[PDB]
Amino acid sequence: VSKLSQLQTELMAALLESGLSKEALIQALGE
Amino acid sequence: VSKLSQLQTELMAALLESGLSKEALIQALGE
Amino acid sequence: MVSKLSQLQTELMAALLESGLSKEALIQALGE
Amino acid sequence: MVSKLSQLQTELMAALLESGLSKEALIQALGE
Repeated sequence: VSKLSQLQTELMAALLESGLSKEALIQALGE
Repeated sequence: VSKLSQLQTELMAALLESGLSKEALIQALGE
Repeated sequence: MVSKLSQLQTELMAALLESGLSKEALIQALGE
Repeated sequence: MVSKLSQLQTELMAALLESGLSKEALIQALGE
């Protein structure tokens, strides 16, 4: 999880910065 | 956005499959 | 034999390539 | 000059490398 957790976290941050919408997030939460 | 949207979507899907938690998602929603 | 981390790496690279990642970027990465 | 897509590509590659992406994986990607 270290490397995995770090990858997930940095990916999420980049995604948000790229403009990932609240709608995408909400959809993700429903999965 | 095509390529960008497609990248975001596929990245999210992979993230979820890797075990991205509800807690991470919720944190993301608060940003 | 394939961990969650490896699988995520694989999928991420695939998505990167599809998005148009260039050979140059790949070359630079190799130089790291 | 750097689009959101390019920037995301850059950050994703950086994160991939940090996670331990191998040279072999990079070689294979180049062969695509």
